[PDB]
Amino acid sequence: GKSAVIFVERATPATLTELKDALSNSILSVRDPWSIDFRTYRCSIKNLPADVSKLMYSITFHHHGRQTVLIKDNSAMVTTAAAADIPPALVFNGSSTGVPESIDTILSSKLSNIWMQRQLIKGDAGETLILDGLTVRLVNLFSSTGFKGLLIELQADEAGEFETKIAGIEGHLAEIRAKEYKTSSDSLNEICDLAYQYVRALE
Amino acid sequence: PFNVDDVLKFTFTGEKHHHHHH
Amino acid sequence: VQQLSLFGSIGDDGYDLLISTLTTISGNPPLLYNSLCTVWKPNPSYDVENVNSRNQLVEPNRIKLSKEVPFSYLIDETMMDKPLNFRILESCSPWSLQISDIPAAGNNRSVSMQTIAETIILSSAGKNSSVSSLMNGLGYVFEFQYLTIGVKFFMKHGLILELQKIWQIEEAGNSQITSGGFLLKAYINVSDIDRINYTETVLMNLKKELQGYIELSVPDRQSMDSRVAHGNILI
Repeated sequence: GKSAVIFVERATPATLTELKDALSNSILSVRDPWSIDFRTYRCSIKNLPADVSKLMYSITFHHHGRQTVLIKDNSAMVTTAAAADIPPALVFNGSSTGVPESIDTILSSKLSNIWMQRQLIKGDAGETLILDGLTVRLVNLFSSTGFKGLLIELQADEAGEFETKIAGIEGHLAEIRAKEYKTSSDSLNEICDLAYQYVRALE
Repeated sequence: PFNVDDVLKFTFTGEKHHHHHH
Repeated sequence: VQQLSLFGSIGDDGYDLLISTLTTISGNPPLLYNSLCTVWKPNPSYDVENVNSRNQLVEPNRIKLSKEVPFSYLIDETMMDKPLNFRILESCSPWSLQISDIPAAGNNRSVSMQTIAETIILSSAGKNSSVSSLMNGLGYVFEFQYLTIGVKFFMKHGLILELQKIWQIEEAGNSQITSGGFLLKAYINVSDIDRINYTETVLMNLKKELQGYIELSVPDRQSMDSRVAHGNILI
C-alpha cells in the first residue's frame, strides 16, 4: 500500500467542493464518510536533553479502528481504544481488562503534568471519493478558532503508478486556484506512515 | 505461606521486604 | 474500568484440593496461563512540576505494560534474556498499558474496588520503535518486572478466579514473590450503581461458598497503590 496527505493551508470551507467537482469526471463511487482527530501535545519536562522534541502528535482515525497513532521524534506507536481490537491472547491471560480507552484520555487524565494538549484539530463528515485505483479522501479541518483548512488523504493499493496519481490531484488544485499548499508522502506498517504524513503536512 | 498484602504491594510498586513490618 | 476483587492464598500442598474444589464448584477444570508485566516510572533524571495546564495537582504514577509470553520462549525472556544472541530459540509486540488508582476508600468494604485506565499498544515504527524507547519518549523509565503463571476458572456473571505464582525477573535471578504457595484472586471487571452492587453480591456469594475452606478478603488499599513517591525507610 501507499499514501500521501495534501493540506491546503490557504482555503475556505468551499475549496473542498471546488476540488470535488474537478474530479466529477474521474469519480466512480462514494463510500461511507470518515472522520479524524489531530492533537498536538507539548512536553513539560524542563531538563529535556538537547535535541529531543518537546512535541508529540496524536492522530486518531475514526473507524480505521478508532485507533490512535502517537508520533514523536520520527517514531510511531499505534494504539486502540476498541475492545474489539484486543488481541485474543491478551484477554485470556488477564494482561488486558477487556475494556480499554483512548491513549489521549490517559494522556490528559493521568499524564497531564508531563504532557499538555496544545491544539485539537477535528475533521468531521469527510468524503471518500473512489477513482481509478486511487481512493481520495477529503475533509475540512477545524480548530477551536474556526476553519483551519482542507485535507486530502490519498490511498492507493496499486503499488505501481502513484507518483503520477499524486501529481494529478495537485493539478486539479491548480485549476481551482488552490495555491500555497503542502504535500507529504514521507515515510518512517501502513497506518504509521499515513499518520506521519498528516504530521508532515500539518506541523 | 506469605502475606497477601505484601505480595500485592510488590506487583504495584516493586518493593520486597527483608524485615517484618506492622 | 472498575475491577472489584477479593484475595486469598494457599500453600503448595493445598493445590490439588483447591483445584478439585474449584472444578466442581465452577463446572470446568482449570486453564493454564501466563503474563509478563513491566512497570515503568517517570524518569527521575527529568523533573517536571506536578501540575496541570489548569494548574491542578497531578500525582505521579507508574505505568504497567503487560502481555502473554509463549511458554516456549519463557526461559529466553527471563533467565537467558541478556546476552541477546545467547538463546534457545523490528517493531514492538502488542502490550496492554495500564495506570491504576488506589482502591476506593471506605471502612467495612465488602470487596476491593479499583479504577483502571488502560489502552492497547498494537505496534510501532521509526527510529526508536522498541517499547522501551517509546516509554522513554513518554518520559518514563523501566523500574521492575515480574512473571506470573497460573490457572484460571471462568464462572458465572463474569467472575474469574486465578490461582497464581509470581516471580520478579532480574539478571541476578528471578525470585518467587509467592514462594510457599499460590496467590488466589477472584474478580469481575465492570465498565450504573446496580451492576456494581450486583457484582459485589457475586463476589460475596463466592466468599460465602468458600467460607470454612479458604478465606477471601479485601486487601489493604495501600498495598494496591502504584503511585511514585520517595525513598521512605519502612518502619
